[PDB]
Amino acid sequence: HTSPDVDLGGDISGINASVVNIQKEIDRLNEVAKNLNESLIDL
Amino acid sequence: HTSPDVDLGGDISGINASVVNIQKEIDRLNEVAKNLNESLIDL
Amino acid sequence: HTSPDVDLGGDISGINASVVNIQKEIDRLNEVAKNLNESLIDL
Amino acid sequence: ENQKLIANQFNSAIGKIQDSLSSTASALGKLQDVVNHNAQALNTLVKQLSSKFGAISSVLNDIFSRLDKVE
Amino acid sequence: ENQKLIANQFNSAIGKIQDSLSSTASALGKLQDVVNHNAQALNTLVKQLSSKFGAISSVLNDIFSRLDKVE
Amino acid sequence: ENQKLIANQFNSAIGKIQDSLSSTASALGKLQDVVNHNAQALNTLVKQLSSKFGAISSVLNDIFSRLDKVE
Repeated sequence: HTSPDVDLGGDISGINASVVNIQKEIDRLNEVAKNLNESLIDL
Repeated sequence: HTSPDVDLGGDISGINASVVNIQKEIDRLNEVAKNLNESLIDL
Repeated sequence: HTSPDVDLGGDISGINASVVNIQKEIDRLNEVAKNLNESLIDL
Repeated sequence: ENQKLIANQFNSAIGKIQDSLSSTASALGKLQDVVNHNAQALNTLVKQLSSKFGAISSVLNDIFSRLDKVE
Repeated sequence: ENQKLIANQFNSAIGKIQDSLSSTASALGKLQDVVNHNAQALNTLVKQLSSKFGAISSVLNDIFSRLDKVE
Repeated sequence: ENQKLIANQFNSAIGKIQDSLSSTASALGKLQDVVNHNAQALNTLVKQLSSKFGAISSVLNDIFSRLDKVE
């Protein structure tokens, strides 16, 4: 009989890489760095 | 003579990816964000 | 005619990974963590 | 009165810095989860690539063996 | 006078903490850009690797077919 | 007395914020080291994969050449 199909090995499609979305936190940090000027004391 | 073994190339096993463990620092940041309530002034 | 050259597929050389350089910001954070001792109140 | 001003603005500043530290904590947590995910993924890729390439090696070896058998 | 000292040093501390929060924001932004770049790159690698390996599969298949034709 | 309270609690807050900034610095440093490691690793993978795939290309080419020689 002829040779079967070669199973080259694992199915590398299962691999995947997430993507981090911390723009909320970075925007909050910049908003706080700008709002701390509303907390400076001026006697 | 028969053909030798094919050396497909580099040994990709040397590659490796570290894993970051900053749970100590994240837990410290949350502990400080909770402990700053022990520093609010109440005249 | 003889068989042509096999085009194994995509040109994986286009892939590339950037390198983050935030040593300026880390050094600034440590400099501020050291300079906040020049802001402690001593009545 | 000036003491009340100092106290109120210091309380406001500490509240804003609490929000900033909570935001930095959440951001570092998400970055940790994502970098660890990507690291595990790259390690899986490395291992399973090693496997697939070993398989390819064996296959090409048997190929060359059959060829030598013919020639 | 002591109130002026408290006010001045509190203003200095808030200025330094503003600088620190801006630095942390810039650092997290660069880390986000870089981790997202590397994630997209690893995903591209995964996909295009799948493609190249499928191609290799077809090629070896035709190889074995030609071999069977010979033998 | 109220000034002593403001001063003591401000010193405590600045100490805690110093600890938080040191923790954020250490965390960003570890994240930088790890992301740079993973980036260098992915780049090494890309390069050495290019090499191995070129080798596979040459091998399959010689395979097909031998086949044509037979047929």
